[PDB]
Amino acid sequence: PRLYFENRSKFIQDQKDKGINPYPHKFERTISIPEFIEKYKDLGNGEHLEDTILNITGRIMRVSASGQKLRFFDLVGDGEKIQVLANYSFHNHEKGNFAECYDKIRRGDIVGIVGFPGKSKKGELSIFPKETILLSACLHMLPMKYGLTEIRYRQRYLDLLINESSRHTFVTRTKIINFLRNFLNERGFFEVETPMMNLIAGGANARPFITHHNDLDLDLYLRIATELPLKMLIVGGIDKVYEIGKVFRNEGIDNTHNPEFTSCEFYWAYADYNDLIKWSEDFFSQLVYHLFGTYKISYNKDGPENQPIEIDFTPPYPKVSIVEEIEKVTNTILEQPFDSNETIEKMINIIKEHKIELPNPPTAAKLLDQLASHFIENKYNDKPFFIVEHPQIMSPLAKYHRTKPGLTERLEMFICGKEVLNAYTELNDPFKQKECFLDSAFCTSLEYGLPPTGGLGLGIDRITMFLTNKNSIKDVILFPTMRP
Amino acid sequence: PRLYFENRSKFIQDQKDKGINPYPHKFERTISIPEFIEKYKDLGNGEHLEDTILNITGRIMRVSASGQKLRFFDLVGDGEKIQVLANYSFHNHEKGNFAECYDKIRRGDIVGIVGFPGKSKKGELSIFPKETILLSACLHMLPMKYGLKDTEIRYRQRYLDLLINESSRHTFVTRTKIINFLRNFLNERGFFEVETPMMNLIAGGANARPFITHHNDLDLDLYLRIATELPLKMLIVGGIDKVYEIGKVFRNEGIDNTHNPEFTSCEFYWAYADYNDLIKWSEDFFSQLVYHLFGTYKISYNKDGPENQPIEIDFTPPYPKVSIVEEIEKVTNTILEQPFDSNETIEKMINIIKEHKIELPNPPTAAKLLDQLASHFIENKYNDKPFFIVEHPQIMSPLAKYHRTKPGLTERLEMFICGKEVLNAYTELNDPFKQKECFLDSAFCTSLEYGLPPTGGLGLGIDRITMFLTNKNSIKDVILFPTMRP
Ligand SMILES: C[C@H]1CCC[C@H](C[C@H]2Cc3cc(O)cc(O)c3C(=O)O2)O1
Ligand SMILES: C[C@H]1CCC[C@H](C[C@H]2Cc3cc(O)cc(O)c3C(=O)O2)O1
Ligand SMILES: N[C@@H](CCCC[NH3+])C(=O)O
Ligand SMILES: N[C@@H](CCCC[NH3+])C(=O)O
Repeated sequence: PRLYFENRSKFIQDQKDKGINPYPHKFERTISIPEFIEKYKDLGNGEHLEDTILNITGRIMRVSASGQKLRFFDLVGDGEKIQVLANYSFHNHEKGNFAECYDKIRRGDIVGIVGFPGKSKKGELSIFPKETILLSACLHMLPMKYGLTEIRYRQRYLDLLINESSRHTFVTRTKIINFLRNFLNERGFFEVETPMMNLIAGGANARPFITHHNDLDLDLYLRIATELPLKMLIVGGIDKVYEIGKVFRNEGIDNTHNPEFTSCEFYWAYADYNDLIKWSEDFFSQLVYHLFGTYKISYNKDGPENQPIEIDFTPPYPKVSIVEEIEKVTNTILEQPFDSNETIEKMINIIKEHKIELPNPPTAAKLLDQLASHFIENKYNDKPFFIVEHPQIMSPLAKYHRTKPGLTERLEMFICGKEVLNAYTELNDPFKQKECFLDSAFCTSLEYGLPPTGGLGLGIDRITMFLTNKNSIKDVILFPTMRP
Repeated sequence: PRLYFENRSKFIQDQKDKGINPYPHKFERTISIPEFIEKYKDLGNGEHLEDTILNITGRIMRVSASGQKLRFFDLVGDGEKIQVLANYSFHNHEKGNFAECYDKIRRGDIVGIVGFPGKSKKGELSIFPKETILLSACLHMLPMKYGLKDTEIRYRQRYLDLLINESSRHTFVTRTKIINFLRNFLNERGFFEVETPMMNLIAGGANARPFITHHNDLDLDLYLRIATELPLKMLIVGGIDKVYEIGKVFRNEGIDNTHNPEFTSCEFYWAYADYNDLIKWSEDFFSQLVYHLFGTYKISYNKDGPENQPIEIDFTPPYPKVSIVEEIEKVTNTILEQPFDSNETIEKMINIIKEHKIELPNPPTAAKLLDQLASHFIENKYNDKPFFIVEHPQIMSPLAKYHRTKPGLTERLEMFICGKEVLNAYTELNDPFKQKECFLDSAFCTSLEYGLPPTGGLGLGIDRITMFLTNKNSIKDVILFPTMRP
């Protein structure tokens, strides 16, 4: 263990003393492992192309029992593997002693090979080296397959080398974001970048990160959302605009919460709640189909040990009104204002009666949220669904519902009880922005005329979790935030 | 003045009291203004399509009347403009008094218009309103084009700059086109985009004061990344042989025409590539990028501002390479012997600075003295064409691999446009033993010990690049919301 590293450390030094460079600068390779497999997978068993010289690189992930002049290795690159069949007959003895050269090779070593393509008699696609150079050695002992804990998160490179599902998961993540970008781009949307650091931190309910700028001698807040600046751009005449980037929220960590996570928000001039619902249904249905050739996926809601559930992404999705639903599953009528002494105490009695835990503070919005979490947000697990028409007290930036007083034109989409999407008709009457009478800069922009707008936010990481069958957000983030 | 705002606000309340919503929820439009223009630009003079009804929205930018029966407006949307020609005879009198309705409209007002397309007698493409409704009023007096440029207003109220200045939209459209081109450029070449952490327990790899922040639940101080180099290399170790990231990095340093505390960088790492592959890539990219945008490899750039003479910048490859140490020796007619770390060579450089009246880097480390030299004697060598400064000394380049024939040096390359660095690339140091700073955190070092293949890496200053290709002299001009003092 500690000895292995010391030996390899010595070996590197010993090689240098012998004038050999264990870390050469440039090895010009002529073909990639995936390319190699594609161009030679259909060779006949035992067939050799001994005249076709190739330069190929990879990482040795398996060394076979040294035979009498016959050495076998597994070589991996870009998530694919071919066999290394070193044969004494084909060895270039000008470059060095056969057995001595390959006896040096250890598992994990990155090597560059000069050889020709062919299959073994058994029909295994292989590269036959005439020469093998060491490009970069592995000084530690790699875990065996199925051998790899918190190591996955702290040493992600080891996860990517050993666990095949790892590369697939993060490839899917990029495919997801790519798809999202093209989806918004194909429909006339314009991607921008707003500031990570601001004098204030809206628009969402979350404790911010605070940092300090030295030469300006200024205390800056890390953005918790992108909503405000993007809406100012709508005012600026960018009628379809969006941003895919990191946002920072200074709260608790768990399976669905990571301090910094990727979000996408777009704002869509002259669109509304109804446009937004249709968009959501269009996007998720098409996205899931694009990844799986079907609108149905399997997801292990209760973990890999328990039976998975099926999630049907076939549109349309159910819409559930938050207040009405709570009233219906409670046989109660929550009379407005929701923050009245009568209604608050009535919500509290529901929370005590049903054995639910009381929020703190016991504000109207907090109570409504807790009631929703218990009586609604798990109503459907077999398909996405929207909770809609949130009260204004929960939605300080959502435009008032056009027929339901006290409510707003807002929609959250849930997958297996987890919020992945938040959208509403943007409040654009500056007079109704009670806080403005938020950021001064934002408030002022409204006064110049925000047209009728629809805004939407996506939780990218959580969406990745569901489409990569993960129970934790740590599985869809390359370098999640870990306690040291 | 302020009386205008207060009157407008009062107007808003008065409309609310008379039973009308000055902020309606939804106006279902059927066509956009640019679509409108593209679909009827080839109409004939005086022609109408009076049975083709359209819903169209936009912002009123001009208001001219002619006898209380003809009202004229400029309607803009998506950076384009058409005329609004309101005629009493075409007006739908069931929706309200003609003169009254249009008397209420002010410059900046966003409106929804039900009407038909046509051209004026003079050939001005126009929407002919049968009905016009307020969607959202502008409560303030919108400045004219001379009320903005040039002030801080463009940087604090970017929305005003975007509405009134046509070039501003063009500028930020270009920025996005550039990032798109880069993403496609790398993606087409098999590169894999990823996201590495904004916050870490340490902050490498680069030479800059970091931002410091605190995580409350972990009870932990964290550093905003100054670069993305370390995590990406670790991913190379993970077998992601072509990886990259386009995002913000944070450097707590000084603010000027080429420095913003947060800025957008692109760093990629390319397994089994080296210094020469990097030079080729840089040349392929900038030439193709420039040509993609301009159909030519040559562009004009106002180095001294729009008031003074512009210069031409030829992005036709190849570009000049200049060895930093050898070049400094030539121009100063001195011989900087190694190690550069030595007191003797430090004394030489300090004297050259004294002799030439260059500001001393406090503190004057060898690396900073070298940089200050190259800055004063080399970095402005070429302005009419981009060029590389190469083969930086190892003491300037702790993560760059050593030069394979020139001792003390490394296989590194910085590219310059008008004396401003836009690119920093080099062959990566992959021998854990030669990274004596390991014997950056232990996470990165441990990873090198698992075998980093020979690799080339490169970093792009996206903002600065956007500056030169949008003809701007300040980075504040290519950032939507630049960092300002409150
Ligand atoms: C941008 C928003 C829209 C609603 C869904 C989703 C919620 C968001 C909240 C959130 C808070 C937090 O502290 C940590 C996190 O990882 C998340 C997240 O992933 O998802 O993204
Ligand atoms: C990623 C790097 C590679 C080299 C060029 C360029 C340099 C980088 C340095 C830098 C430092 C700083 O404090 C503020 C800034 O705005 C920049 C910048 O734009 O450019 O980008
Ligand atoms: N910024 C919101 C998402 C957009 C909601 C619609 N303006 C959030 O972080 O939840
Ligand atoms: N991290 C470097 C760019 C990459 C250099 C090559 N590894 C910088 O901030 O300039």
